[PDB]
Amino acid sequence: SEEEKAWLMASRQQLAKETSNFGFSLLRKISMRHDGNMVFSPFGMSLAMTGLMLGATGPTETQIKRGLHLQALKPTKPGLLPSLFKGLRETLSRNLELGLTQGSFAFIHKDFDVKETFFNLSKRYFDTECVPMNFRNASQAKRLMNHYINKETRGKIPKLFDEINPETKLILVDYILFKGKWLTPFDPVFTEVDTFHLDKYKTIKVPMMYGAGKFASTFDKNFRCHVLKLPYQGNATMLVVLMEKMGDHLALEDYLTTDLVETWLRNMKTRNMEVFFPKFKLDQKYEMHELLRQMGIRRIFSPFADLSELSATGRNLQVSRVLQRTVIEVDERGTEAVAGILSEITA
Amino acid sequence: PPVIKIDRPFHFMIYEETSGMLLFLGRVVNPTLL
Ligand SMILES: [Ca+2]
Ligand code: NA
Ligand code: NA
Repeated sequence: SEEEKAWLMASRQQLAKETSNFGFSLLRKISMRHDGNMVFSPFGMSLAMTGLMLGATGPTETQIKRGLHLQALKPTKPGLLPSLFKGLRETLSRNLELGLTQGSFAFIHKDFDVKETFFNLSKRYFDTECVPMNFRNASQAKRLMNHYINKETRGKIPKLFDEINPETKLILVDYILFKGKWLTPFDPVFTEVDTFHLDKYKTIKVPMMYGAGKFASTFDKNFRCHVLKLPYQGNATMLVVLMEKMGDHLALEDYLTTDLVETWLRNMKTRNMEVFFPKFKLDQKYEMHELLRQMGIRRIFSPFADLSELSATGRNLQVSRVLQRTVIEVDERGTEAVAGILSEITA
Repeated sequence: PPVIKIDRPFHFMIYEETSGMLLFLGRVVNPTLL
């Protein structure tokens, strides 16, 4: 029993490490087509793809696991991966100071017969709530789904859905909601508009927060970047990476790995210092269909997709669309961030 | 007292420290828009 716990712990460490690397690979892909602000949830994406794997089988499923950097996760047991997210969800749900909740919906077309084993496993691992839905009534379907997601994101993602493919048989939606409070809040009195350099030539004036206190930081001589920890309550933290130099310099995304991140954490020093950190609000959405194919996840989006763990009869289903939308607000009290990820399954 | 001045584009990661799970990952090149 003690050995099962140690082993499940090693497996969870591996899942986390690989999900971080998946995240960095995906950021890199997103940054090929987007030159501005970016934000998304690596955790949410892996959780969403793992949800889909319950419906998939054979090479369709295995290619998803490779794409998630989860090839040869230390065990080869049935349900191992979703059981890891379940175990991870139950522990993260217990730390009340963390402020992290998650959940899952399955919106199912009213005439589409689904395998009960699918419902059983989804409920077991992701506590998925099943909501029958008429997808041939576009505006009704849009409103109902949006209400559900609006409620569970506490209004931070009011309209995840716009267009409704009338051939949709199932939409899986995962959400993650994080409300973190800073361990050392910024006092709003000291927040003033200051200069932020957009590039070597242009500046703009932005609300800039002041923090004073013990903070962990380090300077990476090689990238010429400062790396700073901004901890929250309940053992979460934001890592901020700031390049000193703007110009022809290195795309950090090309070198971001867990090895590098661990090098920075290994070399952190704590000291009294002042931090000036801007307020910000992002709201980014990405169709992931094509990026994921760029990471080798392909069969699930093709007419070869095997999603016969899903249909009571007949798999001629595929995933037409995977969309994530993420909002984040940073201010003197903390950070609130919400991610909603949808996968649409069509005949 | 040392200063870190985040007055230019940056990356950010939000991690849960026990699991090491990366919850949110991004880049801010301009903090006045979405
Ligand atoms: Ca059962
Ligand atoms: Na393959
Ligand atoms: Na960059």
